[PDB]
Amino acid sequence: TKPGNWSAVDRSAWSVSCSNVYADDDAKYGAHLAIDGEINTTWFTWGVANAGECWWNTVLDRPVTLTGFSVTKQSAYGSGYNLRSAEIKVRKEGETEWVTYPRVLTFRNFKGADPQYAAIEPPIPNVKEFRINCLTPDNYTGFAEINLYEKQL
Ligand SMILES: [Ca+2]
Repeated sequence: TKPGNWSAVDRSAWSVSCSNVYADDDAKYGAHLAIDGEINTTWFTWGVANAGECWWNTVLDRPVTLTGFSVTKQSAYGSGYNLRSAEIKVRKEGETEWVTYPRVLTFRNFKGADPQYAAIEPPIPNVKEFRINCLTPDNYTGFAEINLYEKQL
């Protein structure tokens, strides 16, 4: 379900963080587990209703012209905690102010390990930092793999 010309951005030099780590167990549910390439490890946290906020953030080492992103199920608990809706903010390189993407992104029921793709239109040039504020579910949520995409040559 991935647009043909999207290229996943290499994540190994990303610096990632999140609002909270479920059970304060960083090794088991920490932010970095969302970008390790493995469906069976996941970021997982309290939703906005409990903890007041719910988000995952990455500082990119190489800024990109962002064409979209993708998320999978979380694999910590039942599918009723998979991400349902989110809002995105980015910060462009050299800027101290953040820009909000003005559309709520909504996801359907995930199928196995398959990601769902959310387009960023038009692509946003020079994204240095990316945050996803998870709106629902508001009790608990997370995701096992997130990727950001840029246009291939
Ligand atoms: Ca993972």
